[PDB]
Amino acid sequence: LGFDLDDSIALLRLDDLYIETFEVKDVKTLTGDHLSRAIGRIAGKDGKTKFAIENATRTRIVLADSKIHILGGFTHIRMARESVVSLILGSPPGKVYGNLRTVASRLK
Amino acid sequence: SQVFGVARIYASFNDTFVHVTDLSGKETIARVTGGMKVKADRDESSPYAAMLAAQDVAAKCKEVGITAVHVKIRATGGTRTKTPGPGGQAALRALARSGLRIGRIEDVTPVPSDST
Amino acid sequence: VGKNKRLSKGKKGQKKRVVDPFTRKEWFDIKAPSTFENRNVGKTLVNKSTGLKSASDALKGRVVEVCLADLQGSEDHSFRKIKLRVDEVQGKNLLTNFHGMDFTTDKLRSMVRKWQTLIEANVTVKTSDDYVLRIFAIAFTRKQANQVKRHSYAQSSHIRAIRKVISEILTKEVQGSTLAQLTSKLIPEVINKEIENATKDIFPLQNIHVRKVKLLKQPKFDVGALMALHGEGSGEEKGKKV
Amino acid sequence: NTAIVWRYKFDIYAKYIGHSAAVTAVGLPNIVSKGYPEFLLTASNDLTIKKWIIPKPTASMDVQIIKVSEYTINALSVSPNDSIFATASYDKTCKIWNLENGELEATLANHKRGLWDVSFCQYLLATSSGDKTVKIWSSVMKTLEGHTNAVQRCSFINKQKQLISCGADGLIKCLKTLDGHNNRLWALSTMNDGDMIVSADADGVFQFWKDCTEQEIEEEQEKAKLQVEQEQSLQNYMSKGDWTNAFLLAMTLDHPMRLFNVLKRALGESRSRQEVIFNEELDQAISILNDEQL
RNA sequence: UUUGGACAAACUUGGUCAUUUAGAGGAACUAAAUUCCGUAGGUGAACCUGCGGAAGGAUCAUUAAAGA
RNA sequence: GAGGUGAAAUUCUUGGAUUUAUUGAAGACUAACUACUGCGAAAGCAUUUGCCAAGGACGUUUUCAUUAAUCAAGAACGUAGGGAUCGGGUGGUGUUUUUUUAAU
Repeated sequence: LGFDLDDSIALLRLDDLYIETFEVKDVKTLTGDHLSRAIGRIAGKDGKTKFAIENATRTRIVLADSKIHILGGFTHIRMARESVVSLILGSPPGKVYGNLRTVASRLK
Repeated sequence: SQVFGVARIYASFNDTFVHVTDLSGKETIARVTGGMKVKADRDESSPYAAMLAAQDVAAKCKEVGITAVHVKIRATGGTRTKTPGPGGQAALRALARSGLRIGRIEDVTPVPSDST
Repeated sequence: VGKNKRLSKGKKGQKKRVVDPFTRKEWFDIKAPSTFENRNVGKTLVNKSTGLKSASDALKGRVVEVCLADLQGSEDHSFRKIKLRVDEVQGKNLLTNFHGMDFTTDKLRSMVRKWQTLIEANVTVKTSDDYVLRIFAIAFTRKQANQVKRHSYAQSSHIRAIRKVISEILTKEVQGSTLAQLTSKLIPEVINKEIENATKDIFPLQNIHVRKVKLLKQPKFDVGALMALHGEGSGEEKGKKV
Repeated sequence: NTAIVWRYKFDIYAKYIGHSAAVTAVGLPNIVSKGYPEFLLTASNDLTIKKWIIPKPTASMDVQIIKVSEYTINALSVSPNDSIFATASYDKTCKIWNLENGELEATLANHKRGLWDVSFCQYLLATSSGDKTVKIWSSVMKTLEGHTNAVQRCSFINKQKQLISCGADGLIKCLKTLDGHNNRLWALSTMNDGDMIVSADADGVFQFWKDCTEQEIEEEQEKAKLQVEQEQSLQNYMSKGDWTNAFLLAMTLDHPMRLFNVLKRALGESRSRQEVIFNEELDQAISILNDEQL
C-alpha cells in the first residue's frame, strides 16, 4: 500500500497498530489546481510538514496523488487525521505547528 | 466437511457492525454492534469494541454450527470515505484469530459514479 | 451501551425476552447446475417446515453469491463470483440455476491504471430461450511492444469501431446459444479470447473481460427443464410403521 | 388488547376489552368500603384513558362502559380521596382528571423532557421525568430534587419525604442514596409507606430494604452517652488516684496529656514505694492490651 | 311535586397548633492553623447559511521490466 | 440499540430503528480512465447509439480574382535553439497484422 518495509515490520510486530485510509476528494471537492496546492501543502517543503506530523503524533503516513494512508495506534490515527483534515481545509502551518505542540503535550 | 457463513463486516463511522449470515443473505445470525459491548458512547467505534464484538459473534456462530466465514468488508459508501476504517481490520483480526476458518476477503463498499 | 448513558424513552417498551430461533431453523444444502463441477456449494437456514407460510415457498426466491474458484477448484479465476438463484426445492436439496455474474471489485480496480484507455460495452440481448441479458464487456488498451511513447491512447474513432465490433460479436455469441450454453462458454473465458482475436486487427487491446451478466426477464419455471439441467429424481416411499 | 382484574390461590375475575393494546397503567381506589371496588381507571396507547366499573361478585363480566374523555400514556395514579387522579406522561403533560366527568382540571407543564411517573400519598403530588429531577405539586411548583440521570419512579414516604429510583440507585429525600443495583429499575413498593420495607428490582436482582435502622440514632446517642461517662470517670480517677483504670480510659480515649500525667504519677509512686517497674496492676494492665492502641 | 327527614364536599368568623420565614437589632456561649467579490438570506456591523470564483497557500517516497 | 460529536444532546427505535437480502419507483450526476491531453468566439464542454446541421487542420497541377484589415453606432451569445505530445499528409521497412466478403 505504500509504507516502507520497516514500517510494515512495525505493523507486523506489536499487533495493535491499524492502518486508516481516506481521500482528498471527500472534503471541499478539490479541483485539480487546488489538489496540487493540497498535496504540496501537506508535504510542505522537502517532506518537512509530513515528517513533523510523523514525529509528533507517533504514527507514520504515506500519501498518493489523491488518497492518503496513516498507520499507527487508533487515537493517534484520529489525531493525525484531524490535523491533516485541518491542513487540507487550509490553515497556516505555524498554527498547525502550535496545534501539534499541544497534541504532543497531550502525548507526553 | 465445513459450512460457510458470510461476515458482512461494516466498518462504519462512530460504530462497527458484524453479523454473519448464511450465504443467501436472508437469515442473519447474531447481529452485534460496537455499541452493545463497550459502555462509554465515545468509543463505540473502538477497535477493542469491534474485537470483543467479533469474539462474541464467533462464539454464537460456532454454537449454531457454521465453521468457515466468507468475509466481506463494507465501508459506509456513498459520497463518503469509501474505504474501510480501523474497525474493519480489528474485527477481521479478531474473528480470524478466534478459531474460525476464513474465506475470500473482499470489498463491497458502494461506488457512486458521481452522485451528489 | 451501559448504565450511565440514558433511558431514552425506547427501553420502557418491554423486551419480549427469548424465542431461541436456531432450535427451530432448518438446514438445506444447495445443488448448483451441472455445467460446473462441485455442485454442492454449502448450506442455508430457512425456517421450520410447517404450514402457513411454508418452507418450500418462503424459499425459492433467494440468490447465493458463490465464488468461481469455490465452484471450479482452480485458482486461475479467484475473481468473477457468480449469483445462483435458488429456484426449485426438491427433497432437502435446493436445485438452483444461473442468475448473474460479477467481478470482485479489487480485480478491476487493480486492472485500471492511468496512461491507458478502457472501453466499455453493454447490450440487451435475448438468448435462444426467453432470458434477456444486459451483458457487459470491459476492454483495455495494450501498450504495444517496441513502443516508445507513454500514451497508448485510442483515437476515439477507433473506440466506436471497437465498441461496434464487440457488441456485434457478443450479441452473436449470446443469440446463438441458450443460457446453460452461455454459462458453459463463459466459464472457460473464451469470448474474451474471441474478442481479442477478432479485434486485434484494429488495436492491440490488453486484457478483455465481460465482468457482468444481468438477467432482466425470465421465461417461466419449466420444472422438467430445471431437473434436466441437473439430473432426474423421483421422490418415493418411506416406511409408515404405524 | 386487554386489562383484567384478579380477585380470589388466585383466579381470573373480570376481563376488560376495547383499546389499542392497553400497554399502560391501571388504577384502583384506595377507599373501598363494600366487598368489591368500583373504579378501574386504565390508560391506553390510543392516547386516551378509560374509566369503568368492576361489578358485583359471582360472575365473569367482560364489559366496557364509561367514557374516554381524555388526552384523545403511562403513570396513572389514584387518590385516597378519589376526587382527583393523575395521568402525567408523554413530553411534559402533567394532567390530573376527576374520576367523574373528566375535565382538563389544572394541567401542568413546567418540565423539560418526557415524564416517567407520578405518585401522591394517602397522608401533595410528586412527579418524575426525564429532567433527572423530581418535582412536587400541590397548584404550582413546590420543590424539586435532582440527581444523575432519568428518575423513573418516585413515591412519598409517609408525609413529606419521597424516595426515587433508577439513576443507578434508590435514593431517598438531599440525603442517603442506596446503591446496591447495577442496571435499570422499574420497581418501588412499600408496606405502610413509612415502615420497614421497600422493595426494588433491577433487570435481575431483588433488593429488599428493611427500614428498621432508625434505632441507629438511638445507639449513637448511647455511644455519646458512653463517651461522656467514661470520659468523666477519667477525671474522677485522676482526682482520686487508682491510676490503673485511669490509664485504661486514657488509652481508650487517646488523651495524651492526661496519659502523660497518669503514668508520671504512677512512675513517681513506683520510685517512692520500697519484675516490677510500675505498680503491678498497671504493669499487667499494659501487658494485656492488643495491638492497635499499642 | 321531595309525605316529612339525621346527614352532607366547599365556605364565614374567631380561636388552637405548627411550618418556614425574610432581614433587623439586642446579648450569651462554644468553636476558629486563511483572505475577498457578485448573486440570495437573515444576525447590530462584522461574522455566518448555500453557490460560482483568484490563491497573493510552501510537492516528500512510488514509477516499464517478469524468466516460473 | 441506532444516530450524531471534541464530549454530549435533539431525533428514531419491540407498531422491530441501524444492518442484511430480493425487488420496484423517482429525480439529479456521469466514480476510476483524467494527462500540464481534446474541442468551442467566450462562458464552458466528459455514459452509449442514432439523427440534424455546423466547424477546424491537412490534402489539392480545382474555382473566383483584391473580395483584405481596423474599430465608434448597432447586433448575437453569456532575441534564438531543442525535446515531447495531439490532428493531418509523404516516404522507409520489421513486428503486430493476415488470406477472394467489404473496409484500410
